[PDB]
Amino acid sequence: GFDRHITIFSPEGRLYQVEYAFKAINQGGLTSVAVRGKDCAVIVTQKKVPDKLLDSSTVTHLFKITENIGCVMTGMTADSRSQVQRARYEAANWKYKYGYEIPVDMLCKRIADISQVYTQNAEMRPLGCCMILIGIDEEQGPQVYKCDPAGYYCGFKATAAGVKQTESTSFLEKKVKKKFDWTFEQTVETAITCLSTVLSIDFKPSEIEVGVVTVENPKFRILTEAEIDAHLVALAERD
Amino acid sequence: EVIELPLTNPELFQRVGIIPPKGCLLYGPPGTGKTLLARAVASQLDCNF
Amino acid sequence: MAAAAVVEFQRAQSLLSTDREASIDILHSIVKRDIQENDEEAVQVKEQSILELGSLLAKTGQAAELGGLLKYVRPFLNSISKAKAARLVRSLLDLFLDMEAATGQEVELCLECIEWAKSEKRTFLRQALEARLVSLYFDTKRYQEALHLGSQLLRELKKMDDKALLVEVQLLESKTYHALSNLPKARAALTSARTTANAIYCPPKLQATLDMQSGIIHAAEEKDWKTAYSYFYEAFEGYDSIDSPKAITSLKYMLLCKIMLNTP
Amino acid sequence: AEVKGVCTEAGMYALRERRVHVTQEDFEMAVAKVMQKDSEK
Amino acid sequence: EGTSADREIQRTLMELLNQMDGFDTLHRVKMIMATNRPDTLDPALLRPGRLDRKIHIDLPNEQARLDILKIHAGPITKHGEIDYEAIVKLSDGFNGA
Amino acid sequence: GADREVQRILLELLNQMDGFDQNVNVKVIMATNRADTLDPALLRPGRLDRKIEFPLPDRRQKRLIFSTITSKMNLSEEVDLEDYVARPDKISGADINSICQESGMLAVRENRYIVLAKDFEKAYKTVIKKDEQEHEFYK
Amino acid sequence: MAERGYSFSLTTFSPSGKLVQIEYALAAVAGGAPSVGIKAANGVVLATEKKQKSILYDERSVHKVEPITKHIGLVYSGMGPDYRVLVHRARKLAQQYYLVYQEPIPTAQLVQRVASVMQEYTQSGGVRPFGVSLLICGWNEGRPYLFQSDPSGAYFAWKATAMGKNYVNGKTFLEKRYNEDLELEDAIHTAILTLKESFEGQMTEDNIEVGICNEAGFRRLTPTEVKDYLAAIA
Amino acid sequence: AKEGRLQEVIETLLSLEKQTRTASDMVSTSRILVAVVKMCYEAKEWDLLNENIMLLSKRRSQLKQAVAKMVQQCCTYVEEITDLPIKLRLIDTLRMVTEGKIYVEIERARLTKTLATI
Repeated sequence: GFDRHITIFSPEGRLYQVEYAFKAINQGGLTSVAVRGKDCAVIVTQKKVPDKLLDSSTVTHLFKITENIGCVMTGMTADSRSQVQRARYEAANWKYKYGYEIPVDMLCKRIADISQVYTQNAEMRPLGCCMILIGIDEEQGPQVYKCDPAGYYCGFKATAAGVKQTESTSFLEKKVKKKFDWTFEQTVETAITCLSTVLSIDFKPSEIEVGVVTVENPKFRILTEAEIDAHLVALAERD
Repeated sequence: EVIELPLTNPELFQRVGIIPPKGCLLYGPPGTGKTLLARAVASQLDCNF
Repeated sequence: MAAAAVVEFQRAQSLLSTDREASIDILHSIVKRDIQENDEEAVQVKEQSILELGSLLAKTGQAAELGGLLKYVRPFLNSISKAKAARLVRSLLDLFLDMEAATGQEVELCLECIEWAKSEKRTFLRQALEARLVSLYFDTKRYQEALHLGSQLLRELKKMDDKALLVEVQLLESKTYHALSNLPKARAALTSARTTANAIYCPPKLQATLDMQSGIIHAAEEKDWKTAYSYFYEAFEGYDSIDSPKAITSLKYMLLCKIMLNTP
Repeated sequence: AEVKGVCTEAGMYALRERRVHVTQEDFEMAVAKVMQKDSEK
Repeated sequence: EGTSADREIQRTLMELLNQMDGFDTLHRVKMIMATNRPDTLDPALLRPGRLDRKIHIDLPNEQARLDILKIHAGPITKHGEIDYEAIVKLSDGFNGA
Repeated sequence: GADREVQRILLELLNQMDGFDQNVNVKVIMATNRADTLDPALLRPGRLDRKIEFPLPDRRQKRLIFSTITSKMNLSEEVDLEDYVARPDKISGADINSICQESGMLAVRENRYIVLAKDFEKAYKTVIKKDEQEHEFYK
Repeated sequence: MAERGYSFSLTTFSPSGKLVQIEYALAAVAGGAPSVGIKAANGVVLATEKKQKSILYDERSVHKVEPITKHIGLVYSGMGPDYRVLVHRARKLAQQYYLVYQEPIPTAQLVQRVASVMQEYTQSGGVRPFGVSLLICGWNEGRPYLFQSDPSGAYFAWKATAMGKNYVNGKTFLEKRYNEDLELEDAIHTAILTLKESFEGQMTEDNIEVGICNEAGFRRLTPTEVKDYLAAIA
Repeated sequence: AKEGRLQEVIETLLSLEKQTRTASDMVSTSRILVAVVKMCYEAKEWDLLNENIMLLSKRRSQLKQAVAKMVQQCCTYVEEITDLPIKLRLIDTLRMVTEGKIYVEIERARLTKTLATI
């Protein structure tokens, strides 16, 4: 309608501008995937650089939001980094005020409301990012929640990120019939496998970045090379 | 696989009883060069263009 | 017997197939076992008992037994939720009528059932039981008894929920007419049926039955065998697809029309 | 206009049956077919 | 809905469909089409029995890319030492041409 | 662009209709693919009255089609016919026809003389695809 | 800026005398998954459809019925994020006002507050109104119940209504079938039938969400409970 | 068995099937495939063998043609004596005799022919 300096209700049913955030949300070639088990919840990402005049020991796209909660971000870098800072303050405050731990879900819902207002303003745009929340609750067990910046968030059995999401979805469904039959590590292995098929890259020790959440620990940790190579070796043996 | 195989045997298709292809389309950015991709193909198939 | 509902249930399922009727039956006494006034546990064991009893039921002719059980579980089920009460009662009844049974006996159970359904106040459930009656009554040859109930019923269905039933009330009605043997009324009843029927997609069988009755009028009373054969074919097709015994009778008619035309 | 249709349909059932003259059952049946078109929105 | 030059567009299109609609069968006859942007396809082409298969461009993987660079470099003159992989890295979003 | 060259052609069709069809023995049938720009008096009765348009298929109709083609691929108890019916969302007749021809083509390449569930799902997607994340209704 | 922007509204009087943005919201409403409401007089039934579109989901996570209060409940058709937000502000207002007093909430007053928030946004610019339509469902004593609230800012009483896709067609079905005395169990049977008729993609015990207001106000049905009714009449 | 499922045969089976692949045809050569199959037969008796042949069939192990030759010979050897009623079980278990994929092949046709004779 007039997108030109305002955003209104349209017969379009969506907004050209909301679609455009959905469309370009990555300007590189990273792709991500996340799976949920009852043994773990794992997010698998990449490490890539253009040159080596750059460091890679501070470059990351996995954020530790707090001890229990972990957050991987798919979005424009400027927008991803801002949102984290805002979240960090809101969580901390929720801890102070209530005296009890902030639920993962609770954060996703709160953040969602902040997104929504910006959708009402024609004097300000919403931040462009999809936020995947992962965590280990003691109140339903581990929890995996994805947000999108429409104000939409929902919890899923597993999800994938990057521009090839639908392709990753097809593998996922096949897998998702049986996934409670995977033990700890074997979760991890399958998780590597579905990103390697889509992306069509048999990984290398410095190209991959597995993050795992572990049940019976309030740890979110990015895995050491020895463990990461042990898996990678493990799929060779079945080839 | 689409083009070449029908030329070699219709017989293999025939036992099953299935209609084989007539036409094929290549679309997209002509980053290959549109004509180049095709021309390279013509060579391989070695037929009456 | 066993010390648990779970172990006993599993063992029972195999007994009918392996040994004989008598062994599965002894285990079914979970019905007169572990009874309460709370009825949290007692309803759970009844759900299992309905299925086991059906498996048994055709061979044994335990129609009489079933009758004692049907009454007997009733105040128990009411207790936990009305919806389950409504469900166990309806479900059992369907099982019952499938088998070879006495009509008189059945009709008493359905009759008490109507009263049960008023008590809570259901025209949804009550309407359905009233339908079942028209079908039981016609066979017994209480044709007269069928006509009145059907007239009352046609008005109720029209105004209220569920649109599909209406066609059946119309189908049963023409059957009533056919036996009385006044031909125009029956021809007219079926036409009404065709009208309602066209609006939404209906199975081959429903439609096919109408066409047998259109056929009954044509061959046996207007002697236009050419036309009657055309009705019988369609009817013949509808029955074939879902598998019915009706097909053999339609097959007889399709042969007969050719003989009448005088073509071997 | 849609009355005209009722008459055109009525003829089709009778023809199909190979009858010489059209009766009340058919005429009604036609009305019925046109009445269903009116029922839908 | 012109017939300016537009009548010719209709003339040709109609012919393409007429061959398919016929009693002709492309008995051993093969068809290859090239299109720059696909959006003007007919509703009869989606069904096979004219354009069966529609294949896309695919953007090379880095291993393909290495190969392509390698076959190019090979006829022409050079020194004695070229780190092929480094160039593979800088490069993305290209086809063999 | 023009309306004259075509005019004499059009008049003649009207003349012919009028010349005959009182000792009917020849039928006239029309096909169109752009029936958004017919003539008003191409439709004036006494020249055309029935207009039959193409429809969406019924569940039962899809099945028939499927039953005929499978006979050729050679059945198995591995495959179930039913799933093929269940999977669609009731799309047009062209599409249902379209897939059945395609499934056979995949199968020969895979070198089989029987039938497998997987190729129907690949074949199913090939026709179906376009899907993207949309909807703000409840997305 | 931080106080600059558009002081007047996007919506504007037309020589039509219609309100453009308002017109669009009836469309916004239109897109909604199928909704109905039946008032069982002694009870109330509200029902809707959960569409489903990704097999990947958890639990029965977010709802589309949320309790404002222990006596009134909302369900809707229109945009989901708007719904969550709408519920939060109201929910805050309902508790604060009716804990000053110890009296329990009157129905009309909630409607008056929701409509005002909707209306202020029509009055002011920068922000756009919400594009949801609500069914305010409650129970209390012998009072009338079942009310509808528009994105327009208008309210009406009803005995029965329907929302979502093909709203006009469903309502016409509804109009004919729904008459006289009925039962709380009976009203549920009908609502499922009316929703099925609007569209069935399928119905399971997780495509349906039914809630009632009857004994002591709002009560949430178990998944098994509804399933018993599906068998009770499919 | 002594050296059948605990030494030469088994160890050699695992290393080859990795070398061969089930996702490729020939990368090894047929000679090793045939040799393993003829040796496994010699290695063990009738009761052990039937379980083993079925396992092998799980994996592709070269050409359609290569496998078919190996299965055919084994059928030929089992065709004798009391060994004949157990054979009925084996041939039925494997599908490539009550099934075709490439069935312009003479070896498959023969093995069916034999089943009819039984």
